[PDB]
Amino acid sequence: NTVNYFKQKLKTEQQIGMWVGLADGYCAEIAANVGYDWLLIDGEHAPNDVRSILAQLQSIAAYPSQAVVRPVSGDVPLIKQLLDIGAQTLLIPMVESAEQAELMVKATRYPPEGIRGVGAALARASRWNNISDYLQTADEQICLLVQVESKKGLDNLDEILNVDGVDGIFIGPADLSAALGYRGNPGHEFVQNIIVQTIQKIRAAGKAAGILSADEKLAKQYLELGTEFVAVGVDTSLLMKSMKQLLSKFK
Amino acid sequence: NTVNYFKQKLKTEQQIGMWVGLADGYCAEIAANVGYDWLLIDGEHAPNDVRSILAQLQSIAAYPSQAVVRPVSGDVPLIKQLLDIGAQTLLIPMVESAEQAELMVKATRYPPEGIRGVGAALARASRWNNISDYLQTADEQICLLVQVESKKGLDNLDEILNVDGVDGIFIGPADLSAALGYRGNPGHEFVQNIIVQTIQKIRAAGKAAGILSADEKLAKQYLELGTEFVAVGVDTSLLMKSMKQLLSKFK
Amino acid sequence: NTVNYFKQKLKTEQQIGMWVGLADGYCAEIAANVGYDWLLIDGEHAPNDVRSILAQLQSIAAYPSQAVVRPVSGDVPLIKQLLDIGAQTLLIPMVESAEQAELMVKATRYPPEGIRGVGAALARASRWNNISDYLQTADEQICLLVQVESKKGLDNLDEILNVDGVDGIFIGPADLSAALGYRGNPGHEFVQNIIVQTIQKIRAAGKAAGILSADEKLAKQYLELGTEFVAVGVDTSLLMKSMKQLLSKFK
Amino acid sequence: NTVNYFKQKLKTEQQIGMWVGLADGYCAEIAANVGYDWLLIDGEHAPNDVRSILAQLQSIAAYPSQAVVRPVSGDVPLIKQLLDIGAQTLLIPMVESAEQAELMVKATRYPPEGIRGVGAALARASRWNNISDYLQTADEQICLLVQVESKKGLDNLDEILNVDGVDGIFIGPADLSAALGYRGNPGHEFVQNIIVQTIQKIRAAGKAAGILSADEKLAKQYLELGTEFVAVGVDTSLLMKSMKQLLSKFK
Amino acid sequence: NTVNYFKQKLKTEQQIGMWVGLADGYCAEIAANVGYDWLLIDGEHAPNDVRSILAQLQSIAAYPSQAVVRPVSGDVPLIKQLLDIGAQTLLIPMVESAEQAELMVKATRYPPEGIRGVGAALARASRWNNISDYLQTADEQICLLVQVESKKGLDNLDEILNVDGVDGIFIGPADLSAALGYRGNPGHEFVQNIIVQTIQKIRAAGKAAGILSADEKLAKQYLELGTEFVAVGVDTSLLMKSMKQLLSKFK
Amino acid sequence: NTVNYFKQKLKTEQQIGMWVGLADGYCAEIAANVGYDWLLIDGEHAPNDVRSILAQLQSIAAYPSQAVVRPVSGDVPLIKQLLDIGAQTLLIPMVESAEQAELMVKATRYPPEGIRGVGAALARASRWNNISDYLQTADEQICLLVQVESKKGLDNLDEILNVDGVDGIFIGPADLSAALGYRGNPGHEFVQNIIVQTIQKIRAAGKAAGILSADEKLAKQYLELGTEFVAVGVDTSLLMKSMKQLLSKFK
Ligand SMILES: [Ca+2]
Ligand SMILES: [Ca+2]
Ligand SMILES: [Zn+2]
Ligand SMILES: [Zn+2]
Ligand SMILES: [Zn+2]
Ligand SMILES: [Zn+2]
Ligand SMILES: [Zn+2]
Ligand SMILES: [Zn+2]
Repeated sequence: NTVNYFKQKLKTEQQIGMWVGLADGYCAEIAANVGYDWLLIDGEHAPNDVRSILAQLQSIAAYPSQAVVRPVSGDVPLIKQLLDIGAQTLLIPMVESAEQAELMVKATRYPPEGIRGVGAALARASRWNNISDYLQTADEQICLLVQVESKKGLDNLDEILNVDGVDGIFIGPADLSAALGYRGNPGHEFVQNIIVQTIQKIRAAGKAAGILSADEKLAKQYLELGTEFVAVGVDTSLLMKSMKQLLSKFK
Repeated sequence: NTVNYFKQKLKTEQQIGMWVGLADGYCAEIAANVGYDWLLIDGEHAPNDVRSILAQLQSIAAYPSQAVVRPVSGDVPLIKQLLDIGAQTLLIPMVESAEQAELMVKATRYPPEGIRGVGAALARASRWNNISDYLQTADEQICLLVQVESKKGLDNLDEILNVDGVDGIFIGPADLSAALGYRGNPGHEFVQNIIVQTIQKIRAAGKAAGILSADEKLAKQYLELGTEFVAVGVDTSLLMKSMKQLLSKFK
Repeated sequence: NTVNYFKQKLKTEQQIGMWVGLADGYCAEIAANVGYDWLLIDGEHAPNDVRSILAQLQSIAAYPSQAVVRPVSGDVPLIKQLLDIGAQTLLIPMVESAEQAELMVKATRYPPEGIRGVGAALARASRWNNISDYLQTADEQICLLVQVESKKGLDNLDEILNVDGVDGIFIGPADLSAALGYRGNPGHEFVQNIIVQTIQKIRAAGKAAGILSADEKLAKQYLELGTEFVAVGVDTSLLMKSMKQLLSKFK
Repeated sequence: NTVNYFKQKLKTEQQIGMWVGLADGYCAEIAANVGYDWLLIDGEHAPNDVRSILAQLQSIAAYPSQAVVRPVSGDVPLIKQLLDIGAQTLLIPMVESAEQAELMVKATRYPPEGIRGVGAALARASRWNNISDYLQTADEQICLLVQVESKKGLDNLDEILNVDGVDGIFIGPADLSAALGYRGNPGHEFVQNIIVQTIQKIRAAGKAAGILSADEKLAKQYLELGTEFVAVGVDTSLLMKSMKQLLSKFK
Repeated sequence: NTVNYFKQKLKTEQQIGMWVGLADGYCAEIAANVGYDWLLIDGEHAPNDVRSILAQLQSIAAYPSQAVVRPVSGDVPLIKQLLDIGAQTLLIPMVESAEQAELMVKATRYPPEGIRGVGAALARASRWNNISDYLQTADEQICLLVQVESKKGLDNLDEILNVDGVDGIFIGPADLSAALGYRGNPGHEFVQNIIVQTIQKIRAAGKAAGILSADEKLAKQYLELGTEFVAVGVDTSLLMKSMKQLLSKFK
Repeated sequence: NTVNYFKQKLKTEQQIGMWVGLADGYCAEIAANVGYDWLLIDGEHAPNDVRSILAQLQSIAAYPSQAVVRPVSGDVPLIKQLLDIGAQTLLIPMVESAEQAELMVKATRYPPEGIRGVGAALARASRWNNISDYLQTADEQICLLVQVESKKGLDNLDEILNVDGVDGIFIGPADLSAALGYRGNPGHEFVQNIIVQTIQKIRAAGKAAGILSADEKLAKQYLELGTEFVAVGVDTSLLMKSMKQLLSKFK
């Protein structure tokens, strides 16, 4: 019902993901019909706000695909809002220290242990108190993933990996390749060797490892490493690419 | 500037089209970047209204691709609205007689010759009277296409083809195959032979012939017949198909 | 998955309904959490269009409650639109002859038997062709209800009740009491005696009978008569009434 | 509080009007702060639907300016929708016979006298039944204006003017000049003499005469003739003209 | 006309409030027709942004109910935006020090005394400079309420209560009970005794005390203590509860 | 095609600007038809969010007028969003140190030199990777303006003017006159003398100077000083003023 199946499957299987940046309920529903294990509603790099993410959670809710929401940043009030509209799995960009990851764990948990604002009567998260024990049980079905995607993030990796309540570390190859001076070129061996080592350290610390690659060969290679959550394409890239390919057959 | 290049090119070249049923400005802009000769904003089979079609005309306006709007039906007031938001080419579904096609010609022209409501001060069509002689020159850049896609439409084809101000007849293979008792199966020889004969009669009467086929082989065959406007795919079908194909490489 | 359970339950049980006139995907979701057998998305008397009805179908789709859509009128093109966004049950207002009810049956069925426009590729109804045999099986799961709520409707009742493909006749007590010279007073014995006789005639002809009443005693009495689909309240009335009642405890 | 002051002032004073075609609640509020006697929300020549018109009724409702809504056509179901969202004055375009004007009167009145669909519980018009006697009193505060703006309209002027419940006849100079073969040149003596005689006949039959002119000299001449409701400008034309004039001071 | 009646009544009477988290202009208008002294537009726990809050200010503005806006956090730029759209009373969540309360006072006042960004020409607050002296008089009609709802808030209660320009302290029972280790159980004696003492200290320092309770007995007890602004219910909770109660009469 | 002409013209000519605070794609299009060198889409003082700014970039993109976006504040994540939707010129309000101006430069540039988040695949800025070398060439076409409009801004003026990558300093006369104790009276000689000296210092340090004034005489005087970018009016002010002026001709 509101069991976080993406959260349970981190320990259980490898989950194939689709990036959703078309930023509307109608597009999110089309993606939701395909059968991806997870759909990333991108609040960071697509023109989304709280209301458009809600619309996309409502579309996707009818379908087995599990929703993961990336906020624009690790903003504690915005995390409060996204949890209340019922986003059960968050991906926080650009996480750079154990202290920042601990703030994000606290942002996802109610007082007295955390700092998640309490407003269950008003929340789709509680179905407006129609889930009777929401305030006692919400935490069990919240999944927190953080992105390592900067030099400082790699510099604090072991420390982030010992933070209790971080379920998964996701590697951002676009941000990380740029930070490493290989902007636009994550396929470089220098970047790939750091990514592979990063995945191994994530899985050796008992956390789930995730990544995005539209490159089919790199995606399969990440899956052979045991990477637990692999996004394998992007709705905007697939729409543009297929329309271009179709046109080139007639130019 | 507001020259209807789709209209001029009916006499000049074969125009490759993309069907736009994602029904928002953002999606219409992605399609507009590909380089299709024309984009069909579907008011009949996608969840569009006047305001969403406006948003999509505004997105597309920055790009060389020419916009064609299909209204839900040959409704004279709705044609008035779509012309005022600045749609220069309309495709009218389910046209079934010379009398209906003549009503549609009149719907696209100002009195005293036509019945297009006059409200140029308020219209994006006139850029709010920033096009000085709009009321004298609008008609020159309006293009009217009608669909033949029923038994009655085929029964009135010669009569529709002698109506002055019909620039083009578009064949709807989904509606026509269903009307012919081959619903879901336009690829049948019975349907194809009627389509090919219909195209030849359209071009022999000096009008532009158009059609949609997502089948690449049928599309190329329609282009070899000299069909002037051929839509060759559908944004919703390309997004769904590419996301499915991508997923099957990992299932 | 896309089985019309409301349609099946017409022969099987009494279905308790809630009127949805708050005209937004968020309000439709709240209503969908209660457990009503059916939700009437009101496109006649609430400020809805095709796009707002789509948002409310997507909200409701995640919940067992079955959606029924009332269009503003028996308009064939608008029926086409509502079917393509995936409304499986329609309630047509102000139906007044067998001829009009037969037009509505045809409006819900594909050619060659009906006049439903074919555009399955673009439709949420087909899940963008992800339901493989949609064009062959669509009609099995479409349910057509018609409203008798005028003197001319009652004058054509036996004729409407012999129209094959009318699944149900719903009585509109507001429109009907007004047509009978008892505007705002459907509780009058003159009106109630016609309502009861009408329900009996509907069930004697083997069709489902429906009605709305916010009066609990009248709703229970219609349920004791065997009325198959009974709406029992209206979201706007319940929001307003409960807010007034609460304020009167403090004035 | 829901007294139709525009309707009362038709017998009492000359009411100065502003055309609103910017088609959003924010623009309609700006216009509402100026102090016009009336504001014409234009559903015919501005990109409005029922929901955009509702938003503009809500903006305007805090201000003394009275709202008048022009629907796209004399469509009975659309009239029903506009009345239910709480539009108390309607301006019907392109009215051409006593029969059509009588249909419009009926479209604004409840059965048994009229054909206005009854659904007061759901309507902003009744404030969701918070106006207790709404169904008994609604018609007293409904004002029906019809546009005469075609040859056929002028050919049926005396017949339209004897139709009980037509409160006002509005002359459309753009449509009328077009219909008379002077498209874009309403200023012509041929057109002006017909407008003047038309106004005198409207007032001799004891109905309110209305018109729009953005020409100040023509507006004042129509006011000296006793024209009861004169729109004197258009928000889109004032926005465009003021921005152009400002720029020419710097080119 | 733009007099902040909520602000004046803080010294004068006890004001009864309704929480508005249905987050659209249509729902806010329904609530506005009931006669609550105030309406809390909830930007913290309902899916609102600046534009949705503007729509709800516009709906409510026609009605005597006074609007109060809760922003998501004490963010100075967001406060600037909410003031400019014309919100005259703000409820700042989670205020924890005299320093933070002083920052919020400054955020509501123009330089040189405050840090409210100046842009009156563009603002609904000034009615686009149609309120002539707006920049000189704005602060007289701005009301600042701060929430005490954490241990740190209670630890800084005396300091917050000596901050000039804090008009009211609102107690958040959900956040406060959570912070005290009684999450979801504000009814506990431990929590109630802290709330009662907190209210008495707020009123002894000559500020207005406020609270929300949906429990009628607790609401009336807070009113007997002299609490100046008591919210007594939540629109989402009333909608859900009334629809559930109605359904259980038929299960 | 995506050349920043506003940026090039900073070294080349004086650019006449219009302030856009009507906050919608339709109004932004009207303004885009006039021929202003630049249009300021105001995300600080008009009710805009990322999605409404996107709609207005898409409207404006078809016209030669160059778009400049003011965010609500110098927020690094919000700058990321506005750059990804394809805003090429940003005006940062209330910049007060070289440290803050350097943060803003970094916020507009990709790593490793800056901290702009990398997500080109999803961005209108890259046209969804249809601009092939976007990640290599993006910064060449990004223009950063900062506002000096506080005492601390003037106290850090020389330091801000030595920050490499600040293309322009814009003076905010409303915020600055208020900070100087002359709120609502920027026309005072004390204020004007600081504005003139500030412009001279900006141009002496080889940066572009900008300002807004709706006062024609002050705008011409700033143009005679060589001010590179001068906004000369505000859409809301021009809509309101022209509507009031028109009404005063009839009162
Ligand atoms: Ca709409
Ligand atoms: Ca928004
Ligand atoms: Zn990243
Ligand atoms: Zn068709
Ligand atoms: Zn009815
Ligand atoms: Zn007209
Ligand atoms: Zn709280
Ligand atoms: Zn400023």
